[PDB]
Amino acid sequence: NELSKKYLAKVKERHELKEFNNSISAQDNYAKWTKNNRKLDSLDKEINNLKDEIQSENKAFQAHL
Amino acid sequence: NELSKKYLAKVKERHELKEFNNSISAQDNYAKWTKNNRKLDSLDKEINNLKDEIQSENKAFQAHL
Amino acid sequence: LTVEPNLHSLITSTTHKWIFVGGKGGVGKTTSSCSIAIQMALSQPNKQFLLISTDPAHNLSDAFGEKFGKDARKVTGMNNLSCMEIDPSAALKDMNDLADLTGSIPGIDEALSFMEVMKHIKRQEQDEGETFDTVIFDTAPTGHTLRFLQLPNTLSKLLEKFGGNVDISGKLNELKANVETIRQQFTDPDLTTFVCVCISEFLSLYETERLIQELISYDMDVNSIIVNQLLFAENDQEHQARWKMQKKYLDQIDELYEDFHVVKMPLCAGEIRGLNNLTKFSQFLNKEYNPITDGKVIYELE
Amino acid sequence: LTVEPNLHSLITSTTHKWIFVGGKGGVGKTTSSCSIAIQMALSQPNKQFLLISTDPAHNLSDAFGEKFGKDARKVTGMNNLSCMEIDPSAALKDMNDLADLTGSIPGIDEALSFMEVMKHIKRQEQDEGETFDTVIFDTAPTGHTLRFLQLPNTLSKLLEKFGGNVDISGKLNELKANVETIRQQFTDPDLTTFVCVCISEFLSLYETERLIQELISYDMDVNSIIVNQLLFAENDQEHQARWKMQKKYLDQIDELYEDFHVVKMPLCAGEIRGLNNLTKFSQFLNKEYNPITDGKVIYELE
Ligand SMILES: Nc1ncnc2c1ncn2[C@@H]1O[C@H](COP(=O)(O)OP(=O)(O)O)[C@@H](O)[C@H]1O
Ligand SMILES: Nc1ncnc2c1ncn2[C@@H]1O[C@H](COP(=O)(O)OP(=O)(O)O)[C@@H](O)[C@H]1O
Repeated sequence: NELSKKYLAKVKERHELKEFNNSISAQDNYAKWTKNNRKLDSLDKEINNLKDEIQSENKAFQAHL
Repeated sequence: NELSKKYLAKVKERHELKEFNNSISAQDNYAKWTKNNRKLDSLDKEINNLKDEIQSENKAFQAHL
Repeated sequence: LTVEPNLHSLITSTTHKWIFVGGKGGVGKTTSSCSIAIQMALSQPNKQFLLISTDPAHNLSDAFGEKFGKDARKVTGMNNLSCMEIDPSAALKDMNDLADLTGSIPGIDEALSFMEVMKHIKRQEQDEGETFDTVIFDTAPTGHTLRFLQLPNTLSKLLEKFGGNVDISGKLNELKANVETIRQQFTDPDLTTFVCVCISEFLSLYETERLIQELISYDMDVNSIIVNQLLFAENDQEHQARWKMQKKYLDQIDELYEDFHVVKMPLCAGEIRGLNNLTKFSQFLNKEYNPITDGKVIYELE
Repeated sequence: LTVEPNLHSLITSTTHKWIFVGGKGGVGKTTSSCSIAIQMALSQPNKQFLLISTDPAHNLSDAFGEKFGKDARKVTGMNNLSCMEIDPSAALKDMNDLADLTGSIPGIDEALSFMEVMKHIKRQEQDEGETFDTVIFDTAPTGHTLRFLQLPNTLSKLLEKFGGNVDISGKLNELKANVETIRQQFTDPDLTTFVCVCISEFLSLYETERLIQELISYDMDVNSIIVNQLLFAENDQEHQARWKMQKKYLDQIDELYEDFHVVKMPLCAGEIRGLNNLTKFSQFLNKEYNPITDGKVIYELE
């Protein structure tokens, strides 16, 4: 319920945000543009955290009968 | 006569040039300044070549009785 | 027997197939990259072109005011210039979900990413059955995008004296090929070349000097420098402290690179966006800009 | 309850001991680096200062018109500001005539080079029996000069799961100390801080945004941005297209960083060299520049 509803919500959200950022002048809206970017850089890691959260729980059930 | 007169001539020349470059406005004489630099970048390697020329002739006399 | 201060020679060339455009700092790499394309695309109607960008901020889309994606579209208002925006860093990151020996070897990640680009291109020429005679690279803003050219020589300096614990030493010899087949090409002054953009201020002249050196080592052909955003303040309709300095450096650059095609572009009032202006501005890459006569064309841009 | 658009808070501070100054592109890092020093040196006569530079082109010597070397000299015309120009890359290259595990580990070379600097400093405070209360770093123009701050955390992510074939795993644990003792300091918003220089154009605002992020990760305190080379063209004695754009970005930056000390400097006619001008220009870091009233002081500079 975690390694799924999470790994998606975000990857999805990120994916959703990514396309939006590509609908604004990084030039006329540098303000917003960079804000969004900063965000994506965040999701980019917590998704890369759930990628190890989901991988530690595997090397776990198999190292423990 | 080589691994000495060479390894010096240059290291020396370089050393000599280095101090000179530090006597001119990298700003008012960018022309000359960068020329000299390009040069030093050359000596910087052939000196690093004689550093292996002198080191291959050691691993040589000792690998060959 | 001096060298023409413009890119005509290049825009006229029929031999080249690869042209790289780059320069750090906000000096107009993008603007120049687009300019060389359009200019190349207008001067040779027969040939089909491709202007590609790796930048994630999708700059070419900003430059033309159109939405170019991963699919080689054609510029609206053109006939042989097509733009393609792709992000290799992301692509190469999916077929990698280890690279341990990549971070270990300086130059791998690049080669990889590059080839990931070429692929996306030959793929476009298949589903589109359309062959590109020349491609223009809007080199990434930061990072040494094309450092892999040394990959060959370096992979040799760690084989005769260095070691599926060996299926690694195989798909690696297989690479020192893809790369050397390529490097051999880019190292051919007739097929590929690099154009450096730069603003005429100190720190920028340095960087571009650095770069030129970097390309020299790689044995890539560096022959042209386009100095962008110049003032020529004295030729305005009426009365400047910066132009005094710029002029200063300009003289220096002419003296430093005597065999180079040093192009001087003007700093227009406001953005240079869209085909209509880009084309209008780009022509100064072919026939050099004359502050006197052409003083007006730089005020037609918005 | 807004934040003051200037560095007064910093120049007034008595707590700080370390202040880093940096920014790519020819935007005035050097000029700013000198300015913060002089300003800091004049506002606190009791304290003794040190402005150091790693750049090989010897920029501080260019900025003041004096010949500062490896020996901490005092600025002629000053009393508590001393400049020191050193090249670590060369130094660390002599006691290395292997580092194989350096290129292998990202961040080693830096830490090393840094410590090579600190040394040359404590050495100056010994033969000179003169203690520096605050030092200012003219961060290297290219390269991540201070990336070693991650060295600790990374050296741990390769110890519990990784291995005189072991005298290496010793003089290494000995380092993950020197670095963490340090990192702990620089990561103290009261002792050390970073000031970013930037020109108000797109590509430059990007880079500085990048950088700010980089410093954020390192857990370094980034609080101030000095936007240099502004026009304020409308306040001249009489009639500009660039100022329109700059103004554009300025508004954006104020909106992006609301809690930041955003300082706006003016673009004077010609160089800003030597103590007399540097001091004159620097005061606009303390009391913000007013285009109206202070429009003249920017024409006293050469
Ligand atoms: N010669 C010029 N004169 C006036 N404005 C220019 C000129 N060249 C570029 N620009 C401006 O700069 C912007 C493009 O900057 P850009 O080329 O993307 O910097 P970079 O190449 O480093 O990415 C455009 O919006 C345009 O308004
Ligand atoms: N605000 C300014 N107005 C006018 N000229 C400036 C200003 N700031 C810096 N300069 C000029 O730029 C030069 C210093 O550039 P520099 O600070 O060394 O670029 P960087 O910091 O990237 O090394 C000086 O010679 C000076 O003439």
